[PDB]
Amino acid sequence: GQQIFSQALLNA
Amino acid sequence: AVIRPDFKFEDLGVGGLDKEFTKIFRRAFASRIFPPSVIEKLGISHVKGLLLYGPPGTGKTLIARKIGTMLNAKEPKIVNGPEILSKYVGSSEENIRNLFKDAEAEYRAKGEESSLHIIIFDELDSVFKQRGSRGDGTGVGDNVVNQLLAKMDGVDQLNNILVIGMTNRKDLIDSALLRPGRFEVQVEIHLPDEKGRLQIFDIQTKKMRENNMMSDDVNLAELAALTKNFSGAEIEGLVKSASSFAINKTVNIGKGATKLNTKDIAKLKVTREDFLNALNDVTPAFGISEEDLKTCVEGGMMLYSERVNSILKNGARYVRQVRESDKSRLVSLLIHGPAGSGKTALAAEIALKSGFPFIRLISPNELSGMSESAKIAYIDNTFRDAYKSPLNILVIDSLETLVDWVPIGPRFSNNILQMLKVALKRKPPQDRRLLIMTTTSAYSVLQQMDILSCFDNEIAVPNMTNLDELNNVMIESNFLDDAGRVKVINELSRSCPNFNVGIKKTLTNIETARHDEDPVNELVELMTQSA
Amino acid sequence: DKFTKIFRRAFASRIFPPSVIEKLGISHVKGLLLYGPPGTGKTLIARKIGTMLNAKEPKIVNGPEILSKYVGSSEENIRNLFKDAEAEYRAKGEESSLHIIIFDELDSVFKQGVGDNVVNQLLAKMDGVDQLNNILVIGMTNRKDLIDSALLRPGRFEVQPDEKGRLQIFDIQTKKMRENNMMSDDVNLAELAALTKNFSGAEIEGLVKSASSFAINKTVNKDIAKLKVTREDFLNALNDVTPAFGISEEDLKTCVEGGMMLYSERVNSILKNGARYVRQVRESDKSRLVSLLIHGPAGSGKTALAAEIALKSGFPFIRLISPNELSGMSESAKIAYIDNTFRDAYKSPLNILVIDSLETLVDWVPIGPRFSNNILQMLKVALKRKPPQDRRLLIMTTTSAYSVLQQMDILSCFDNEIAVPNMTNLDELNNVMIESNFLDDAGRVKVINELSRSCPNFNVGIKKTLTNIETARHDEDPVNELVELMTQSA
Ligand SMILES: Nc1ncnc2c1ncn2[C@@H]1O[C@H](COP(=O)(O)OP(=O)(O)OP(=O)(O)O)[C@@H](O)[C@H]1O
Ligand SMILES: Nc1ncnc2c1ncn2[C@@H]1O[C@H](COP(=O)(O)OP(=O)(O)OP(=O)(O)O)[C@@H](O)[C@H]1O
Ligand SMILES: Nc1ncnc2c1ncn2[C@@H]1O[C@H](COP(=O)(O)OP(=O)(O)O)[C@@H](O)[C@H]1O
Repeated sequence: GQQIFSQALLNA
Repeated sequence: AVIRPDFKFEDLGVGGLDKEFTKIFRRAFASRIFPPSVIEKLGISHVKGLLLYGPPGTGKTLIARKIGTMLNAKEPKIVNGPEILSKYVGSSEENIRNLFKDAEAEYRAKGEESSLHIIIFDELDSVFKQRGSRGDGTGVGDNVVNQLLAKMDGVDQLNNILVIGMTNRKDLIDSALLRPGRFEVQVEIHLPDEKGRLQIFDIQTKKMRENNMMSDDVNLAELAALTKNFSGAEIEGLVKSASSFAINKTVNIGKGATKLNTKDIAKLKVTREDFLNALNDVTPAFGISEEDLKTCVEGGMMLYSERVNSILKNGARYVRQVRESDKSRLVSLLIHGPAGSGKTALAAEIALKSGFPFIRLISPNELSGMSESAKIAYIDNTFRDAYKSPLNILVIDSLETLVDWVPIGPRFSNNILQMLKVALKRKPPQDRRLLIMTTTSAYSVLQQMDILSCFDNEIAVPNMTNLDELNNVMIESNFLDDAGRVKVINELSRSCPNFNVGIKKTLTNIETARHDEDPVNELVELMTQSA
Repeated sequence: DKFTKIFRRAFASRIFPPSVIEKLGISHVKGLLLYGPPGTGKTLIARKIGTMLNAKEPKIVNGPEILSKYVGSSEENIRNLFKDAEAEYRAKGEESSLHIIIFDELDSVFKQGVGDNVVNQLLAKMDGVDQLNNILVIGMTNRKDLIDSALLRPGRFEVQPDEKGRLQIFDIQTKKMRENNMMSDDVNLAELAALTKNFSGAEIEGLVKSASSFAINKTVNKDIAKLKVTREDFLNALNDVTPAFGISEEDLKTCVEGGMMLYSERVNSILKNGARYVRQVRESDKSRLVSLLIHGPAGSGKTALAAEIALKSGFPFIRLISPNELSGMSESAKIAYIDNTFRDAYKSPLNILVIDSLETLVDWVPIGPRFSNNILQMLKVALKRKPPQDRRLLIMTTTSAYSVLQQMDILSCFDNEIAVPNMTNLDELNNVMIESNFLDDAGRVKVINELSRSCPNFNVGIKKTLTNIETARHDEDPVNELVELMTQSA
């Protein structure tokens, strides 16, 4: 019974 | 070197915290006072981490701001926590390992001759949270801690760096950084004491007093006495809120137009009533107590007979006994009598007259609406808190109600009863004292439960029976004129000489009679009906 | 030293000629799990094992450092770790030298998905297709419960400072200060060791630094030649550092804080009986369990007497189970605390256990009657269980509701009873009065005369007598208080 979000990094 | 030759700490703003300053100075910069040769001769290493923590608004950021200028230190590097993070990959870890370059360069250049470089991390708990949080996402919130830990532990012999971290919640900080060699010394900053509040009040009103802007009437000692639990920030807020009143007597905001009396501008002056009104506006956020007991005796005393005086004297004897002797570290008392005679008021009066540092009251009003486990936790926490200060008084009100007693079952809660039974007999830690005073109205029920062996002494509170006491309370209440008060008592003498009512019911009847018909036909009717 | 087990049992197969092992098929143990509280030196032992056995140079890797930035690179590192051992075994076979890998803080990464792929790689490489007996993996953790269940199975990890040492490490730390004639002769290192009972090395360094810090303060508000560390600094600095242990031997010393008075001979008789039973347990090899009940009227004094007997015994292990320790817990927690307290008494040749106020542990209230049956049954079962072979116990339990225990039919569980009656003769009151130096001779002579004409039969408990004397000392030292108060408490 859990859920999750997500973030993002750009390119070096 | 490490401290300026011209400094005495009297000029700096921070006041009310002197012991903490001495502790910090002794454990942080003491080792860097002598010439270096001694330290290696003594085999002692330098300290590297310092941690400050306390409730919101206690003065830590002020210390951080002024330490750099006060102690001839290199301009400290200040970085807010959430400013470290960045977008591109690898940017954050670089930003952390870009602050220490100057210290590394100076160390490599000048060996032990290098000066002291200090960097302070505001809002430490922002980024360095627990490194096992989980979440299955971008890991930039973990390599940050690893980078700082690598540059702080595997320092490669960097022994000229001191990091200061200020926070409000130690629990959230990652445990990996709380160990020897990394943030060793931890200093707690708590709320100020009465003398510290006088110091804070003086510091805040210095400039106001200097320019003759404060009226001579104001007395700082009284204000320091009144502000029971105010921290520094709340004291400053009180000062400016009080100044706003004085400002708002020449400039009338809203009403009318802008009418500025250019002559009263030069006579602007604060006074005492402004400060009292400001006390009215601002409120503390800590509170604990010292208000419930005051309101519990709002109706006041009447000394309608000698029994009140005798009971008060006995309470005074017991408080003296607990104050003087060192072998009597625990005393418990029971106050029992008929319902409505007035018991909580008497106990609250004795407790207030005692004047001990710690006082509190447990009553069913506070516990209402909680679940049973919550009630148990609340009682346990209150007792544990009371076990702290050198002298303590605790009042327990209406024991039978705290246990949910109803005589049809009979139903009652056994867990709470057993906890109270065990707790009323627990002596406090070494060199502390306690005085427990519990009141009840169902003496027999306590006898049946067999908890009557945990009380050292018992005090009865018989209700009044002589018409003289009724006359005394009547004259004190100013119900009627002298002729009426005489006439009512003469009529009641023959109407019903035998008398058993109480106290609370008497005042209630007096008020109802005042409202409708102060003549006999109402007050005496009700008084006879009740008895 | 008992260093002997690991050497004899695990590290014995490699001694034999390789062909015998290759032919029979005997398999060498693979995993060794060293566990204990922090600071025990698990890293030290792990390092020493490799050098002592002339094994390959250890590869030291930190637990948290295993976490990798790139996806799949952690698995790449884990698999790369084994390349040297695999190639060396391939080149030779049974002749490969012993390779050791130590993974500090195993539970940090090996919890029940980098931390999952690492386990996948390790388990794939460890067993099955591979029969590499030349690799020994040592796993050290401060918390044993956190280890993954995937690794806790047969065939994987099969095998699972003292006073003098504390003094030696103190000497090691102090060498530099002591040698340079900057230490006062008053400082007794053994005294400090006796003070520091539950401290680890880092704590010792902390105490040393803080103690020096006070000497630093003494100078700073060119006589540097007089900088000397004094014993006062060591005594004062003890308030900064703190341990993370617990002891209950102190609890058995505070219960007798009020002391003994020997107001009557029956006290001496009871003490003699207690010392007889303790000797009987000590000497006889058959009586491996003795149970005693101490019962009497409320307030007569029973916990103090039992605590005195236990402190006079002098056994290695002594403990107390009191209601105060259990307050605030739930039932399933009390039953486990009582079970653990008993299970910890079977690990020493001689043991004494004291149980206080039996009826209060059971939550007895006579209106219902209500009580907790679960705890009662647990105690009833425990009080008859014989300890393991060659170990002995002495259990003393104190109660005040003899009738209630009779009703529950639990009385069959005890072997002998001792009754403690409260004092009733004025001679005992005179003895207590002289012992407590309450009044001069005249007052202590007038009190007896005043009492004898009002209350011939005394029947008052000692606790009440002491508290009444204490409260009467203040109001009116003369008799005119005590005789009234006591008559009120008759
Ligand atoms: N000796 C006294 N002299 C004057 N007023 C008193 C006195 N004792 C109590 N009062 C007042 O009488 C009112 C009733 O007192 P209180 O609330 O303590 O009653 P109680 O007997 O504790 O109540 P309960 O019946 O709910 O248990 C309160 O206004 C209290 O201030
Ligand atoms: N045999 C004794 N001789 C002298 N003093 C004693 C003796 N027994 C008890 N005392 C004194 O009694 C004091 C308190 O008594 P204690 O706590 O043992 O009472 P108790 O009968 O076990 O209590 P409870 O009423 O809770 O069952 C102890 O501090 C000790 O000073
Ligand atoms: N001795 C003092 N203690 C606490 N606050 C003080 C003191 N002297 C002045 N102040 C005022 O209180 C505030 C300090 O609060 P601050 O330390 O910034 O809060 P936080 O603890 O959240 O950082 C400032 O407005 C400062 O002017």
